[PDB]
Amino acid sequence: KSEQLLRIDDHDFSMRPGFGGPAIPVGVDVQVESLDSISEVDMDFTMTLYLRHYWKDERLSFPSTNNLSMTFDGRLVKKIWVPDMFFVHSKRSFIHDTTTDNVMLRVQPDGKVLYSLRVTVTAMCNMDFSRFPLDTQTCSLEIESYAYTEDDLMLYWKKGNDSLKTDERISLSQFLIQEFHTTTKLAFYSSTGWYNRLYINFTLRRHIFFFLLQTYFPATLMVMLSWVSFWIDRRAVPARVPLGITTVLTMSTIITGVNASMPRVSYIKAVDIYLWVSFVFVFLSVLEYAAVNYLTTVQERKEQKLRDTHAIDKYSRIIFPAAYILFNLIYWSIFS
Amino acid sequence: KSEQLLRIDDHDFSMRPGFGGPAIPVGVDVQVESLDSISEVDMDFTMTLYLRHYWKDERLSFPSTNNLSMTFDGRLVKKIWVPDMFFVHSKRSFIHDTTTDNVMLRVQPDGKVLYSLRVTVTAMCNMDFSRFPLDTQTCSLEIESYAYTEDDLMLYWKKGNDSLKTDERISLSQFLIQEFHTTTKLAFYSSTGWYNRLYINFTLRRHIFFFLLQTYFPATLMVMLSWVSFWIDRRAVPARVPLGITTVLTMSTIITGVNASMPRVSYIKAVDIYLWVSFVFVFLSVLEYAAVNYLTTVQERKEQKLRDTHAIDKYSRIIFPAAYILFNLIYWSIFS
Amino acid sequence: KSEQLLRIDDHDFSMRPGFGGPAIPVGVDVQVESLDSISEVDMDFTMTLYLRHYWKDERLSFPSTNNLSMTFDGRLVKKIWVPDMFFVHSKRSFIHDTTTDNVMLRVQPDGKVLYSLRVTVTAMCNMDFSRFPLDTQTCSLEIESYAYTEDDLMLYWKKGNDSLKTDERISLSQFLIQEFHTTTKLAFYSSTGWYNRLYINFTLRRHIFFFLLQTYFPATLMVMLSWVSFWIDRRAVPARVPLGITTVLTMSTIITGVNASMPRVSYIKAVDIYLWVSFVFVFLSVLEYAAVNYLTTVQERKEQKLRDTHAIDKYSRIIFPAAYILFNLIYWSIFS
Amino acid sequence: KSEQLLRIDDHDFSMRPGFGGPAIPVGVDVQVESLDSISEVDMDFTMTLYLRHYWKDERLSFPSTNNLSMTFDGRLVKKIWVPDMFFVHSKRSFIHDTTTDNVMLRVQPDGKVLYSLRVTVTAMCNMDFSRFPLDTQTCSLEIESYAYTEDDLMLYWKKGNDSLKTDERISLSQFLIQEFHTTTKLAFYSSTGWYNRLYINFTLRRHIFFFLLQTYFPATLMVMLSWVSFWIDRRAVPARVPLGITTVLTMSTIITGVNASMPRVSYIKAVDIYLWVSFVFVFLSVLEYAAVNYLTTVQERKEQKLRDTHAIDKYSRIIFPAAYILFNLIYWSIFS
Amino acid sequence: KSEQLLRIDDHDFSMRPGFGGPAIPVGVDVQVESLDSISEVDMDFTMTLYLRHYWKDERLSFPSTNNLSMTFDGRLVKKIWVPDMFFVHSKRSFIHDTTTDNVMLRVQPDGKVLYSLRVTVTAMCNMDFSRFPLDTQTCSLEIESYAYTEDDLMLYWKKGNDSLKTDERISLSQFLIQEFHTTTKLAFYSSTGWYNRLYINFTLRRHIFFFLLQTYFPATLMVMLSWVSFWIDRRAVPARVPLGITTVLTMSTIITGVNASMPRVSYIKAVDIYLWVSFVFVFLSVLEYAAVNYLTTVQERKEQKLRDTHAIDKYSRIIFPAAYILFNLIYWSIFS
Ligand SMILES: CC(=O)[C@H]1CC[C@H]2[C@@H]3CC[C@@H]4C[C@H](O)CC[C@]4(C)[C@H]3CC[C@]12C
Ligand SMILES: CC(=O)[C@H]1CC[C@H]2[C@@H]3CC[C@@H]4C[C@H](O)CC[C@]4(C)[C@H]3CC[C@]12C
Ligand SMILES: CC(=O)[C@H]1CC[C@H]2[C@@H]3CC[C@@H]4C[C@H](O)CC[C@]4(C)[C@H]3CC[C@]12C
Ligand SMILES: CC(=O)[C@H]1CC[C@H]2[C@@H]3CC[C@@H]4C[C@H](O)CC[C@]4(C)[C@H]3CC[C@]12C
Ligand SMILES: CC(=O)[C@H]1CC[C@H]2[C@@H]3CC[C@@H]4C[C@H](O)CC[C@]4(C)[C@H]3CC[C@]12C
Ligand SMILES: CCCCCCCCCCCC
Ligand SMILES: CCCCCCCCCCCC
Ligand SMILES: CCCCCCCCCCCC
Ligand SMILES: CCCCCCCCCCCC
Ligand SMILES: CCCCCCCCCCCC
Ligand SMILES: CCCCCCCC
Ligand SMILES: CCCCCCCC
Ligand SMILES: CCCCCCCC
Ligand SMILES: CCCCCCCC
Ligand SMILES: CCCCCCCC
Ligand SMILES: CCCCCCCC
Ligand SMILES: CCCCCCCC
Ligand SMILES: CCCCCCCC
Ligand SMILES: CCCCCCCC
Ligand SMILES: CCCCCC
Ligand SMILES: CCCCCC
Ligand SMILES: CCCCCC
Ligand SMILES: CCCCCC
Ligand SMILES: CCCCCC
Ligand SMILES: CCCCCC
Ligand SMILES: CCCCCC
Ligand SMILES: CCCCCC
Ligand SMILES: CCCCCC
Ligand SMILES: CCCCCC
Repeated sequence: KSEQLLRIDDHDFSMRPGFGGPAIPVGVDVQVESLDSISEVDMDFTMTLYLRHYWKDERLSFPSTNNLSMTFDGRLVKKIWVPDMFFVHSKRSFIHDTTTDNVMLRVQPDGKVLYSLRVTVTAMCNMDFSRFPLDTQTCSLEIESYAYTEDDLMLYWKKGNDSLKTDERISLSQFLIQEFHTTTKLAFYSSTGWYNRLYINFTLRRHIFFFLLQTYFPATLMVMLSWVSFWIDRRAVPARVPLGITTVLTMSTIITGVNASMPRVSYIKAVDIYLWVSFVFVFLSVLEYAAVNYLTTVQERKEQKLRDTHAIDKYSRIIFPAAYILFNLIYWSIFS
Repeated sequence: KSEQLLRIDDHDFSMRPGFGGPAIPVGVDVQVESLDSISEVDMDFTMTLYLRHYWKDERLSFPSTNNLSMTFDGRLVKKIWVPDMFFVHSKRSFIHDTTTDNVMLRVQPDGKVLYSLRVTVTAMCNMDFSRFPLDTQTCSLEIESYAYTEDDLMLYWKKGNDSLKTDERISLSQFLIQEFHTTTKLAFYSSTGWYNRLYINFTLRRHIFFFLLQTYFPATLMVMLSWVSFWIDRRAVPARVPLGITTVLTMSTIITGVNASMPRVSYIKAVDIYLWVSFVFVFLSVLEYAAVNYLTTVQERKEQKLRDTHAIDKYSRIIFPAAYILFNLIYWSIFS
Repeated sequence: KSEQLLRIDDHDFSMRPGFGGPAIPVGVDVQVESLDSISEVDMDFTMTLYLRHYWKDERLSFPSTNNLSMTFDGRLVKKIWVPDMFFVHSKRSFIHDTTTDNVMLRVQPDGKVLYSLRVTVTAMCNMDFSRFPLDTQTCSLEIESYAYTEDDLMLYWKKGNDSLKTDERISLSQFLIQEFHTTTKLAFYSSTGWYNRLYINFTLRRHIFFFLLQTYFPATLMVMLSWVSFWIDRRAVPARVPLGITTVLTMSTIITGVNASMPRVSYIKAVDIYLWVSFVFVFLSVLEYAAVNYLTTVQERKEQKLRDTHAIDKYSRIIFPAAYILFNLIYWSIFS
Repeated sequence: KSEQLLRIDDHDFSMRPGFGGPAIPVGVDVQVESLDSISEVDMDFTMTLYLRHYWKDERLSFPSTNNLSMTFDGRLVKKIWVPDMFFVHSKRSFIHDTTTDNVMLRVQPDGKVLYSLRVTVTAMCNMDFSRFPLDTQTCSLEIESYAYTEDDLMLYWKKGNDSLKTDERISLSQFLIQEFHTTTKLAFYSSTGWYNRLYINFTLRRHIFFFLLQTYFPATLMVMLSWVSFWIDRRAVPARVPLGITTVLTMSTIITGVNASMPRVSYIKAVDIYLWVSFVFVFLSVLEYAAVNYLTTVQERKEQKLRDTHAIDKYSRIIFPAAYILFNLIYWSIFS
Repeated sequence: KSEQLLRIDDHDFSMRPGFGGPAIPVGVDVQVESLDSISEVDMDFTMTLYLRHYWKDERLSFPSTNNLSMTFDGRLVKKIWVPDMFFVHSKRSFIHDTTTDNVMLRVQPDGKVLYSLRVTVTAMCNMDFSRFPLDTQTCSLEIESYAYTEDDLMLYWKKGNDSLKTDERISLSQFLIQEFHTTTKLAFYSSTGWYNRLYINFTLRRHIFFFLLQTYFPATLMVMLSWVSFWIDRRAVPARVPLGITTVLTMSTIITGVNASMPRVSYIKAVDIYLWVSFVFVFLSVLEYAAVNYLTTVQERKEQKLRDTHAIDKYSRIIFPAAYILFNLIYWSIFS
C-alpha cells in the first residue's frame, strides 16, 4: 500500500509544519485559462484558472532506492495538511468534478509537495460609466489565507512576475483585454491581525468607432438636415412646418432607440448630453421660423391696413453652424 | 493529537453550556463585505458578510505552559456545541467552500471560543413605488436563534453600535446607500415563547436629475411646442392640422418609450399622471383649432349667403400657459 | 448522554407507532412567512412557510424528576420515526441549511413530540386570462402523506381554521392577496387506496385603474380625435387625408406598444377586441371621406361638362358617436 | 427488526434474480402529473410523472401467519437489487426529496415487489416552424434500461395501452395537448447489443384565430387602404404623395412590431412571405402614381409649348384587387 | 459475493497497471447524442455524449468455467483504478444520476475492462462576427488526461476515424451542422511535461436567404423609392419635401428595428456599412432638391427684379443609380 510508506497514523496532521517555530513559506503559481462572462449591471466577472501550491513537509518523507515521485488524487487531501486559500471579494465559486475531482498531489522523496486544482471563481468589480463610451475600467483578483496570519504562514509569488501565464486566445465579446501584472500588499484585520494578499490586475477597453457610428453620426446628420429650412422661401408654410415637426419626431425616435440599446445604468452620461443638446438645437430651429412667420403676417396686415429674405434667416444661417461647431469643440476638448 | 487535549469523549456536547442554570450569553459581530444585487420586481436584495460569535465554555479548557491558542477548521464543529443562528425572512443562502469550508474556530486556554464563517444571504424587502422616482426605501436584515428561547440563550451585540463595519467601496449601480445602524427587539412565538432578534438597517435613494432629464424635459418641450399653432394664421389649415397630429404622435411615442424603460410595476405613479396631463393638454390644443376653423367657415358661408385674429386664439394664448403653470405648481407642491 | 435516556437500540423505529392497531393521528400547523414570486407564463408560484407536526409515541418516554423537556436537532431524525409528508403538484422544493439544518425536535416526558422545519416550495396553478385585465384567479397548496393510507395514518388540522397564520406584511408587486382559508378532502389512488389531503386557499386580484389609464384612455382619445375631420371643409384634401393616415399610424403604434408590454399569452383577450374595434372605426373614418371626395369630383365634372356641407358628413357626425356609445354599452354590459 | 425477516446478509444482491437463466420480466406503469414548461428556442419540454416497477424476487420471501405486506422507504434500496431505468435523450432530471426521498417499496409475502418514485425530467424535441403559425408538432418520451440487454432484462408495458394515465387538468399556456398513446420498439447498440425501449407520444397545436387577428388582419387592411389613392383627383399631389409614404411607414412599423413578438427562429416562414408581398404591393401603389404625375406634367408642357381620369388609374382600379385576390387564393391553397 | 472473485484486498489500486514499466494504452470511443444550446454573446456551446474507455488489467482476472462476463455499477469505481479523463477549456459539466448514476463497468475473464458513462459538458468557442451574416465558425471539443503524462498513460482513438458516431437527428435552431472529424495533437506543460490530447471538430453555417430578405430588401426598396422625387415637378414643394423627410424617418426606423433584433456584439459589421451607405444616399437625395429649390427661387427673383426640367434633376437621374450599382458591385465583390 502506497499510503503505508508515509507514516500517516504516526503524525498529527491538524497542525501546520514547523509548529511553534518560524512561519512556513508557501509559493503560488497561477495560469489563467479563459474569461467566461462579464456583467455590467451587477459589476462582476467570471474567470477559470489553475491554482498551484509549493511547500515542504518533512513528515511526508519516505525512503526510496531511486528519485521517482508518487502521485495521489484528491482522496489523500483529507488525511494531510493543505493550505486553506480562498478568494477575497468573491460571490460564488466551485471546483470541477468531471469525471472526477480535478485535484492532484505529487510528493517528492525529501518531502516537497505540489498541490494543483482547477477552479472557477466570480469576483466583484466596481465600475464607473461617467465617461461612457470612452471609459476605462480596471479589475483585480485577490488571494489570501483564511485562518493563518503572517506569523504562521508566509505567502508569496514563487517566481515574481513570471508566475502568471495567460492563454493566447483569451478574449471578450465587447471588451479589449491588456496589461496583465501582479502585485502584493499586506492587509490588517482587527479581529486576528495581519495577512498577506496577492493581486492579479488587468484593464478593459471598448470599441470607439462602433459607438461613434451608431450614435454620433445620426444625431449630427439630423442637426445638419434641420438647417435646410433656412434656405427655403418663407412663403411656403406647409413645407416649412412639417419638415421641422418631422425632424423633431425623427430625433425623438432616434434618442429612444439609442437609449433602448444601452445597459441600464441610471445616471447621466456624456452621450445623453450630446443628444439633448442636439434636441434643443432642433427645437430652436422651429421657434425661429415660427417668429419669422408671425412677423411677416404682422407686417403684411399693417401694410394692408395702411392703404426678399428676412434678416432672421440671414443671421441664423451663420449663427447656428458656428454655435454647433463651438459646442463640439468644447465637448471634444473636455472629454478628449 | 490536538483533539485529545480537549476531553471530547468525556462530555455530552448535545446540551448547551450551563444546562439547568442561567442563560449563556452570546456576542455577535458583523462585517459587511459587499452588496451583490437588488431586484425591484421580486423585492429582495443580496448581501455577503462575515459572521462572528463569542461565548465561553469551561468544558473546552486545556492545560498549557503558555498563553498560546489552538486553531481548528470546520471539521471540529460536528464534535462540539455551536449556536444555531439563522436569518429571518430569507429566501436562499449558502456558505462558501472554496477551496475549503470558510469556517474557523479558535479556543483559548480558559475556554473562550471564537467562531467565524463567511455567508451570502438573500432577504426580502417590501417596497412602495407610489412616489417614484422620488421614493425612499428602507431595508433590514434580521438574525435570530432558531431553537433556543431567551431563557436558555441570550443574544446581544458585543460592542453596541461599534459591532457593525462596512467596506469603504460598497456601492450599487442605480441606488445610493447611507445610514447604517443596528437595533434590537424581542419577538414572541405562540408555539415556543420569546426570542431575541437583531437588526441591520440602511436606506436607499435614487438619482433625481437623470430621471428628470430623461422624462420631464421632453414632455414639457412638447407641450410648449404644441402652443406654436396659436401664432400661425388661421387660413393655413394644411399647416395647422398636420402640426397638431404629428405632435400627438410624438407625444404618444415618447410616452410609450418612457413606459418601456421602467420596471414592470402595475400601479399608478406620479410620472404617469404628469404624462397623461400633458397628453390631455395636447389633445385640447387640437380641439381648439378645430372649432376655430368650423366657426370661420360658418361665418364666411353666412356672409356669402347674405350678398384679423380670432378671439379664441387671443384668449388661448394666455389661458394655456397659466393653466399649465398652475398645474405644475400644484404638482410640485404635493410631491415636493 | 441524552440519547441513552431514550432506548433507541431497544426498539425498531422502522415501523409506525401502534403498528397492527388503529391509525395514529397526526396534527399539522402551518405559518406562512412570505410569497416570493409568481410566474404567469409558466403558471406557478413560490411560498416559504413553517411546517409543524404533532403526535405521541410511548417508546420515547423517559423518566424525569421534573417536567422539563429535551430539545434535539435534525441529527436525531434519522434514528426515530417521523411522518413522510410531501407537497402535491409541486415542481421544486428544498430545506434551508444555514447555518445548519432548520430542523427542531422536542420530546415531552410522556412521549409527546413536536417536529418543526422551514421549507420553500413551488407549486403549479392553472390560470385563465380570458377576462384580462378583469380576471380573478384562485390558487391552492396541498399536503398529503406519501406512503401511508388513512388506515395507518390519520391527518387533520390540529385547531381547525385556527391552524393557519399569515404574516402581516405579505404582499405581491402586481397582485392583491385576500381570503385565506383551509379545507380538507379525501383522495383515491387505484394503486394503494385512499389518502387524506389538506388545502390552503387564497385569491388574487389586479389593479383595474392602472390598466384602464394605460390602455383604454389612449384608444378612446384617438377614436374621438378621428372624428375631427367631419367638421373640416371638404375642399381641403391635403388637410383631410394626412390627418386620417397619421391617425391610423398612431393607432397602429399604440396597439403595438400595448401588445409589447403584456404577458405572452397566445389567445384572444377583451382588450384586443376593444383595440381592433377602434382600429376598424378609424379605417371607416377614412373610407367615408374617400367616397365623399370621389362624389364631389364626379358632380363637379358633370356640371362642367353640362355647360354647403355634404349629406354624408351630416349623417356621419351623428352616426359614428352613437354607434361607438352603443358598442361601449354592450361591451361593458358583457364584461361588467 | 423488520430487515432481519429478509435474509439480507445471506444473499448476493449485486446480481439480477434468476442469474444464468431466462431473462426476468419487468412491468412499468406511468402516471403523468403535469407539464411544466416548453422552450421553442432550445426545443425541449419538462414533465413531472410517477414511475412504477413490478417484478418478482424469491430471495425476498419471508414467512407470515397472514397476508399483510411490509412497506419500506428509500433507505432499503441500497441493500437490494433494483432496475436501473433511465430516460433517453434527456437533458436534466432529479428526484424530489421534500420532506424526504419520494421512494416507496412494498414487498409481498411470496416475493412480489412494488417500486415507485416521483421524478421530473427534461427531454429534447426537434421542431419545424416552416408552416408557422399553422404547424403541428409531435413529441416523445423514452424509457430504456442502461446496462441490461434483452437477454437479461425484459421490459414491457404491464397493461398495454391502459398503463398510461394523465391528469384531468393538464394544460399549456400557448399549446393544445391531445392524443396520448404508447408504443414499443427495439434499439441496437454496436457496443453491447439490443435493448427494449418504450415511448409516450402526444401532439401539440396552436390557436389559429389569435395569430390571424394579430397579423393577417392589419396587413390586409393596410393593403386595402393603399388603394384609396386611385379614387382621388390626380391634381392633388400634396394629398396623393403623403398618403402613400405614410402607408409605407405604417406597413414598415407593423412588420417590425410583428417580428418583435415572434420567437427568434432564423429561417423563412409563410407569414413573412405574406407581409413582404403586401409591402411590394404598397410600393407599386406609389410607383404607379409617380409615373401618372410624370406623364401628366409632360403632356401639359407639350400642350403649352404647342401654343377626366387617366387610363392608368382606370386599369389599376381593376388590376390591383384581382391580383391580390389571386395571390390570396394561391397562398391559402398551398398552406391550407 | 461477486466482489470476492476479484482479489480487491490483495492489491494496491492507487497505482496504475504496469507501474515502473511501459505506459498503459487506453482507447476512447465517443458517441454524440445531441446539441443542447449555443450562446453567441458568451461564446460557448453545450453537448451531451457517451464516453467509453478500453484498457486491460491483469489484477482483475478471475477464474471461470465459461466465457461469461460480470457487470458492475458505479459503486465499484471507488475500489479500482480508472483513468482520470477531463475536458479542456470547459466551463461546467455534470454526470446524470437519474434514477441512479449512469456508470457501467464490464470485466472480462482475462482482465479486459469496459468503462462507460453519460456526461453533459459546456465548452468555450471563440467566434468572429466580422463577416456577419456571411460568417463561418469552427468549434472543437478536447479530451486530455489530468495527472498522467505520455510516459505513464498513452491515449489514442481506438478505431481511428470510426470511433466517432453522431445521432441522425442532431440539429440546431439557427445553425447548420456539418463536417464531423477527429484529430490528435501533443500538448506541453512546463510544470509536468507532455500530454496527449484529442479533438472533435465541426462547422456551423447560417441561413443566408432569411437575413437577405429581412435586411437587404427593405433598404434597397427604400433607396429606390427615394429616387421618385427626381420625376416630380419642381414647383410642388409641399409634395417634394415631406416625401424626403418621411423617407428619412422610415429609413431610421428600419435601421433601428434591424439593430434591435441582432445579437449584442459591439463592433462594426458589413450589414451596418450597407445600411449607413443607404442612409447617406437618402440624405443626399434631399440636399439635391434643397439646392434646386434655392436656385430656382434666386433665378425667379432676379428675373422679376430685371423687369422645363432643371439640369440638376436630369443629371441626378443618371448619376444616382449608377453610383448605387457601382457600390453594390464593389460590396458584393469584397464580401462575396
Ligand atoms: C411674438 C412672436 O414672434 C411669437 C411667435 C411664436 C411665439 C411663441 C410660440 C410658443 C409659445 C406660445 C405661448 O402661448 C407663449 C410663449 C411662446 C414661447 C411664444 C412666444 C411668442 C412667439 C415667439
Ligand atoms: C361646433 C364646433 O366648433 C365643432 C368643431 C370640432 C367639433 C368636435 C370634433 C370632435 C367630435 C366629433 C363628434 O362627431 C362630435 C363631438 C366632437 C367633440 C365635436 C364637437 C363640435 C366641435 C367642437
Ligand atoms: C365609388 C366610391 O365612392 C369610391 C371612393 C373610394 C372607393 C374605395 C377605395 C378603396 C378600394 C379600392 C379598390 O380599387 C376598390 C374597392 C374600394 C373599397 C373602393 C370602392 C369604391 C369607393 C368607395
Ligand atoms: C418614365 C416614368 O414614368 C417615370 C416616373 C417615375 C420613374 C421611376 C422612379 C423611380 C426610379 C428612379 C430612377 O432614377 C430611375 C428608375 C425609376 C424606377 C424610375 C423609372 C421611370 C419612371 C417610372
Ligand atoms: C447654396 C445652396 O444651394 C444651399 C441650398 C441648401 C443649402 C445647405 C442646407 C444645409 C446646410 C445649412 C447651413 O446653414 C449651411 C450649410 C448647408 C449644408 C447649406 C449649404 C448651402 C445650400 C446647399
Ligand atoms: C443657438 C441659438 C441661435 C439663435 C440665433 C438667433 C438669430 C437672430 C437674428 C436676429 C437679427 C435681427
Ligand atoms: C386648459 C383648457 C384651456 C381652454 C381655453 C379656452 C379659451 C376659450 C376662449 C373663448 C373666448 C370667447
Ligand atoms: C359605424 C359605421 C358608420 C357608417 C355611417 C355611414 C353614414 C352614411 C350617410 C349617407 C346619407 C345619404
Ligand atoms: C400587381 C401589379 C399591378 C400593375 C398594374 C399596372 C396597370 C397599367 C395600366 C396601363 C394602361 C395603359
Ligand atoms: C452619389 C452622389 C451623386 C451626386 C449627383 C450630383 C449631380 C449634379 C449635376 C450638376 C449638373 C450641372
Ligand atoms: C466612422 C463614423 C464616424 C462618425 C463621426 C461623428 C463625429 C461627430
Ligand atoms: C470638430 C471636432 C474637433 C475635435 C477637437 C479635439 C481636440 C483634442
Ligand atoms: C437637468 C434637466 C432638468 C429638467 C427640468 C424639468 C422640469 C419640469
Ligand atoms: C414651476 C415649478 C415650481 C416649483 C415649486 C416647488 C415648491 C416646493
Ligand atoms: C359608457 C359606459 C357605460 C357603462 C355601463 C356599465 C353597466 C354595468
Ligand atoms: C378573427 C380575425 C379574422 C381575420 C381574417 C384575415 C384573413 C386574411
Ligand atoms: C380568399 C380566401 C380563399 C381561401 C380558399 C381556401 C381553399 C382551401
Ligand atoms: C429573397 C430576398 C432577396 C433580397 C435581395 C437583396 C439584394 C440587395
Ligand atoms: C448587383 C449585384 C452584383 C453581384 C456580383 C457578385 C460577384 C461575385
Ligand atoms: C448636465 C447636462 C445638461 C444637459 C442639458 C440638455
Ligand atoms: C431661436 C431664436 C428666435 C428669435 C426670434 C426673434
Ligand atoms: C389619478 C390620476 C388621474 C390622471 C388623469 C389623466
Ligand atoms: C379647448 C376648448 C375649445 C373651446 C371652443 C369654444
Ligand atoms: C371575436 C373578436 C372579434 C374582433 C373583430 C375585430
Ligand atoms: C364608411 C361608410 C361610407 C359610405 C359611403 C357611401
Ligand atoms: C420565397 C419568399 C419570397 C418572398 C418575396 C417577397
Ligand atoms: C406599377 C406599374 C406602373 C406602370 C407605369 C406605366
Ligand atoms: C468603415 C465603415 C464606414 C461606414 C460609413 C457610412
Ligand atoms: C447632392 C449634391 C447636390 C449638389 C448641388 C449643386
